[PDB]
Amino acid sequence: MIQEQTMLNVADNSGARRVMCIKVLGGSHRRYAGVGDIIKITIKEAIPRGKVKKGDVLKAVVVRTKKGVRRPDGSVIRFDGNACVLLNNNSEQPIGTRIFGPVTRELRSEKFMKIISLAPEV
Amino acid sequence: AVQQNKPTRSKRGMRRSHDALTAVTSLSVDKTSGEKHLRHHITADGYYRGRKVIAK
Amino acid sequence: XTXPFXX
Amino acid sequence: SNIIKQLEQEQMKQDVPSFRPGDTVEVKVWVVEGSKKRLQAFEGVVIAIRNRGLHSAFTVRKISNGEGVERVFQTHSPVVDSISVKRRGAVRKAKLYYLRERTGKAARIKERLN
Amino acid sequence: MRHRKSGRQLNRNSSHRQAMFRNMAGSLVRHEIIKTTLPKAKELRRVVEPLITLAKTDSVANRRLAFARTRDNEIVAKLFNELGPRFASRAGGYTRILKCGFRAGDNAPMAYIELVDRSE
Amino acid sequence: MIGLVGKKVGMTRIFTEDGVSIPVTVIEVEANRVTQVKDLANDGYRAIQVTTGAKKANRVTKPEAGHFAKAGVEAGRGLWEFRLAEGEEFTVGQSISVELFADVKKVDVTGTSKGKGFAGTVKRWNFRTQDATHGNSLSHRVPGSIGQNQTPGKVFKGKKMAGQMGNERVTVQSLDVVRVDAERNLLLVKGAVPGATGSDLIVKPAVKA
RNA sequence: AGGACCGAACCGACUAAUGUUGAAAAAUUAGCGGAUGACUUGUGGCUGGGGGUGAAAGGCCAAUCAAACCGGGAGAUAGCU
RNA sequence: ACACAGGUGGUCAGGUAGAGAAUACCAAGGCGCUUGAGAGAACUCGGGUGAAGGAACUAGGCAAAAUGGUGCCGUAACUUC
RNA sequence: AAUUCCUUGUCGGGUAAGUUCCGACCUGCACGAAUGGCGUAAUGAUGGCCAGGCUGUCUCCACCCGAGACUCAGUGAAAU
RNA sequence: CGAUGUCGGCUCAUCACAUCCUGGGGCUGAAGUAGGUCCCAAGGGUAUGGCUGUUCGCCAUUUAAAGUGGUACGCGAGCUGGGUUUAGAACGUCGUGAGACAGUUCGGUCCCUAUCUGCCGUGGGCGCUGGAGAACUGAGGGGGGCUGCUCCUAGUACGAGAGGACCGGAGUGGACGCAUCACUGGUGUUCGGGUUGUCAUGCCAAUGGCACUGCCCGGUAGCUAAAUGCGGAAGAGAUAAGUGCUGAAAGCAUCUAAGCACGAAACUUGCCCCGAGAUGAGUUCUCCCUGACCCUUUAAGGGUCCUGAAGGAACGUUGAAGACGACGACGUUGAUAGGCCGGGUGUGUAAGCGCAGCGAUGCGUUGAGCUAACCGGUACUAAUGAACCGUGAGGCUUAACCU
Ligand SMILES: [Mg+2]
Ligand SMILES: [Mg+2]
Ligand SMILES: [Mg+2]
Ligand SMILES: [Mg+2]
Ligand SMILES: [Mg+2]
Ligand SMILES: [Mg+2]
Ligand SMILES: [Mg+2]
Ligand SMILES: [Mg+2]
Ligand SMILES: [Mg+2]
Ligand SMILES: [Mg+2]
Ligand SMILES: [Mg+2]
Ligand SMILES: [Mg+2]
Ligand SMILES: [Mg+2]
Ligand SMILES: [Mg+2]
Ligand SMILES: [Mg+2]
Ligand SMILES: [Mg+2]
Ligand SMILES: [Mg+2]
Ligand SMILES: [Mg+2]
Ligand SMILES: [Mg+2]
Ligand SMILES: [Mg+2]
Ligand SMILES: [Mg+2]
Ligand SMILES: [Mg+2]
Ligand SMILES: [Mg+2]
Ligand SMILES: [Mg+2]
Ligand SMILES: [Mg+2]
Ligand SMILES: [Mg+2]
Ligand SMILES: [Mg+2]
Ligand SMILES: [Mg+2]
Ligand SMILES: [Mg+2]
Ligand SMILES: [Mg+2]
Ligand SMILES: [Mg+2]
Ligand SMILES: [Mg+2]
Ligand SMILES: [Mg+2]
Ligand SMILES: [Mg+2]
Ligand SMILES: [Mg+2]
Ligand SMILES: [Mg+2]
Ligand SMILES: [Mg+2]
Ligand SMILES: [Mg+2]
Ligand SMILES: [Mg+2]
Ligand SMILES: [Mg+2]
Ligand SMILES: [Mg+2]
Ligand SMILES: [Mg+2]
Ligand SMILES: [Mg+2]
Ligand SMILES: [Mg+2]
Ligand SMILES: [Mg+2]
Ligand SMILES: [Mg+2]
Ligand SMILES: [Mg+2]
Ligand SMILES: [Mg+2]
Ligand SMILES: [Mg+2]
Ligand SMILES: [Mg+2]
Ligand SMILES: [Mg+2]
Ligand SMILES: [Mg+2]
Repeated sequence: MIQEQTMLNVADNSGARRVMCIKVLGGSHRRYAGVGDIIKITIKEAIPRGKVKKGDVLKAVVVRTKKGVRRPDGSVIRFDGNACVLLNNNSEQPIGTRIFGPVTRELRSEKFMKIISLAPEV
Repeated sequence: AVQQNKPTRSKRGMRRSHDALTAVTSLSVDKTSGEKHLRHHITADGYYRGRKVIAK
Repeated sequence: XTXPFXX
Repeated sequence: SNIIKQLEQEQMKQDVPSFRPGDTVEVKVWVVEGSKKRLQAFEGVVIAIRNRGLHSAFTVRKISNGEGVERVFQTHSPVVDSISVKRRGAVRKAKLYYLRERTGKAARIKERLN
Repeated sequence: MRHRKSGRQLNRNSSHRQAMFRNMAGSLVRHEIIKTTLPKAKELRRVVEPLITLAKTDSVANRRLAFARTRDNEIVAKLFNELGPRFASRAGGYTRILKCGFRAGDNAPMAYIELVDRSE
Repeated sequence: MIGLVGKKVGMTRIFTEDGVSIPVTVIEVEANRVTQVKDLANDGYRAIQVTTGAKKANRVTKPEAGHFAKAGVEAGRGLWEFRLAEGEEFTVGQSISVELFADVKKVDVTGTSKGKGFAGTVKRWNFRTQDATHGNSLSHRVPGSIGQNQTPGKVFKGKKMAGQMGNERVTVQSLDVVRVDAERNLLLVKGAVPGATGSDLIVKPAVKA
């Protein structure tokens, strides 16, 4: 349940630390990104010699949220914070090379298979 | 907001087309004391359906 | 006298 | 409602082991890993139990790689293969929502032992 | 918007209601019959009967509880000593309402509510 | 084909072998009993009229009782018609069980939606609310403006205004039939249907593909 | 020690909502400034209308003030309605 | 103008908690405010709580929410010290 | 610039994006020395701008407790 | 000019079409993809932000698209009041000055209880020709009508290659709408618990009042969205621009003059809601009523006596129905409400007693005690026969049957 102004943590060695969502892509007037949706972020904080610098504007798939994800049986997977994985604009696809923290199977998404193949859990 | 013209006496009449009261038609008489009383209510001398309930 | 009615 | 009970309980599990909030359970859950169905383990502290017949459920909180992961199981879904009590917890409170505001060391709950 | 909700609000706030019915279950119990508006009278049955019920089992717990509700030992004495054993064998309906017309000064629907045996 | 009249029992769920929870509405469908057939010759259209359930005899009226008596079925809580369809054919007194649906696959389900009473514009029409703050005076939930100026100089018919919402006829289309069990008078359809538990439902095989 | 600090009384009157045929011809509620000083208050006194008084706004001078109120000149005059 | 939520100087200062004449609860004393009875729609007023988000509101963070004590530790630029 | 018409001047900073803000330039339409010029610690219910927290301000509204609104009785207005 | 308040915002919209997107089509300096231009088309759809009062504009980032206009430059007895905005003040500029600016700047009162029209809802009345209870037919009315992406066809047609389709099919989304409470959650001042200050019930223990529900932690029923189900359609008819067949007038040609085939989100249908006050008051099924008398200007006349059905309504108990009316359930041959029993649920191990400890407190009895609107039961309490309203066989004419 991410939206404009929402701050998110980064879940990779992209160098970004705190990104803010400035757009929920995928539909006119569309108000939330979640589950494993693709938002557009600016960068509010990055480490000193990362692959992205602060102020940079690119995209990112959301991979962990407080609102979480339901399953065909009714149950819910919740997360303590909101996390995304930076992708680059004219390619989606992840800038980083490692992934941190758990991710959910919803990412099965062909193009995000990399993200699952890395990444510790679920 | 107030009226632009004085309403007519006729109109007053029509507006009150519905405030007639309805008399009751529902009194009954206690079989054991013969005082009138509304249905499902007790009587003045405290009778209800024949037995003397209450007692004040 | 003070703009809008009646400020 | 008498019909609905008929429908519901003929769908209920008759072996849900006992556990209470505080207990540490390991839930074994069926999942399709790529091309494989396979049991998978989720273990953590029971912070809440929703007691309602077929709809009964429980929230199990676990700290995965740095932060919390709560997941609410639906006790009677086929997805839930088995439930297990790794450690009986001692708390007094039905809903343990306060553990969220606690990290690592504060998070610990006394063992019930008895 | 009320769907399936119980409980009359009697144009009062929560505490006040509770106060009043405490003050009124005691009345009914003491006098075994009182006169009140029909609405209150009907609510009263919800407060007063379960006291009676409670009283059908004399213990310390139960008296203390009947003191928690009511907060008057004369009354918690009567339940238990008289009333509980009176209604020992009757499954509820300890109380009964008799509609009795209309209040002069405001036209409120009145009723009597009484213990089912009085004699007093 | 025709449809039956039932009762809304409540909702629950059917867990499926492969770990899906299907949300279902539990609809009672006691045998419907045909109280009248109608045809061209006699009515100018073909249809069955049916009853179901039962009615306290005291609360059955002389007229009602007459009409029932004729068809030789016992009273039921009401009457409902179903348009016959060139082919369909029934006879007075015939009994129709929920198994009418032992396939169909999807059904349309009509009921009387729960009653919200006098709804305002926000709830009734999703009218978006004015400022809570920033100067607004007594005008948060109120409906805004309701017209232009001299031109119309009136308000247009069908204007979204506040009023009764709920408690009206609503159909919900193409719900998957989940189960049909006549021995138990059960129809399980997937999804919520109109009306509070207890009230009447009309299940017709879904009209849309 | 201090036209010192925080804060009740007391003096004030920055924001908002309410009220706007008000509970009130200026207030109520929640917040707000001063609060040993150029502080604040009771009683009585003095200044009078082209006059007073004014840490000055044309402020205040009995619900008012770019000239108070009352009575008079007086039926001012009104090429206007 | 009212049996008016306004205005009006001085005197008295109990118990527990508290720095206190603040505040909460009490004592003495005084009161429930001169239409009530029911309903538990919209909308208004006055409050409580709120998933995820967190100023994206708006002229403006207006309004809310937040902060809030005591004692220790410890506090930058700048400075008329 | 409480002063600049042209004007959102230009450049730099901050922002994903800044007609405002800040630092700069000088082409001051139309600054300037007790009609005081320029600075200035502290003070300010003073104007503009940023940020942390905070939040129903907002996405987008839900529920709830109360006073009206609604119903019965008594009294009983108003502007026009 | 004895008062027609205003820029922008908010809210709510409603039309036009010179159409922004989506649909159809002609030409193209149209290979494909993608464009250009024009014709047809108004069904639906048609962005959030940074700055500024702005509208606009620029900029950032979306989108299929971010249409242009009318509506007192729509919308202040609907809100706002930043712009405009009297009185205070200041700068610059003008003026000897009072002052002034169509320059700038800081501050700065937005009243109105709705009679009528209109609109949204909801009742009362009468009518529909004896009265009544139902189920209908369906004239008319309203709603709805959006669209991304991916996959197949197909890496095919096309193309030197890059790239890359038409036609058709399949999925899954965005925004919107409706329903619902099963799930996930919110709330839950009527449930349970912890806790501060103080007062009380003599004291202890145990409780209760007040302090925002004192402050909090949870939470039932209900309500509810963020929650989960469903929708937009397909199909059909007649068309728009347009493409044509046959074909003369005009030996040829010609979509047209006669005749014939096609052709779009527009239209009529198909879908959903209302709907016989459709006074053109319709249809079908059922139910109930089978006394006489007087008078007058003697007629669809007026009255009286007796009668009083079907049904309605009343009263009571009530409801996921509700402002009030209304609608639904039930009234003893009874589960309608309250209570009561059992269960559930929530809270989370009461009181009391015992043991341990100097004590705070712990442990045992104990998953205890308590537990709302919930489920399953139960006549204990309350739902008294009655009253009222509604009548007593139902006009004339013609026709068709009928004696
Ligand atoms: Mg109920
Ligand atoms: Mg009242
Ligand atoms: Mg309702
Ligand atoms: Mg809004
Ligand atoms: Mg106001
Ligand atoms: Mg307000
Ligand atoms: Mg001082
Ligand atoms: Mg104040
Ligand atoms: Mg001070
Ligand atoms: Mg004096
Ligand atoms: Mg004065
Ligand atoms: Mg003069
Ligand atoms: Mg004079
Ligand atoms: Mg003279
Ligand atoms: Mg004169
Ligand atoms: Mg008084
Ligand atoms: Mg007074
Ligand atoms: Mg005090
Ligand atoms: Mg009183
Ligand atoms: Mg709050
Ligand atoms: Mg929130
Ligand atoms: Mg939160
Ligand atoms: Mg934050
Ligand atoms: Mg904005
Ligand atoms: Mg903004
Ligand atoms: Mg503020
Ligand atoms: Mg606050
Ligand atoms: Mg500067
Ligand atoms: Mg900003
Ligand atoms: Mg100067
Ligand atoms: Mg000089
Ligand atoms: Mg100076
Ligand atoms: Mg000062
Ligand atoms: Mg309320
Ligand atoms: Mg009245
Ligand atoms: Mg006029
Ligand atoms: Mg006027
Ligand atoms: Mg056109
Ligand atoms: Mg051209
Ligand atoms: Mg205009
Ligand atoms: Mg106004
Ligand atoms: Mg201005
Ligand atoms: Mg109004
Ligand atoms: Mg709930
Ligand atoms: Mg004690
Ligand atoms: Mg008290
Ligand atoms: Mg209280
Ligand atoms: Mg030819
Ligand atoms: Mg219909
Ligand atoms: Mg129980
Ligand atoms: Mg029950
Ligand atoms: Mg007769």
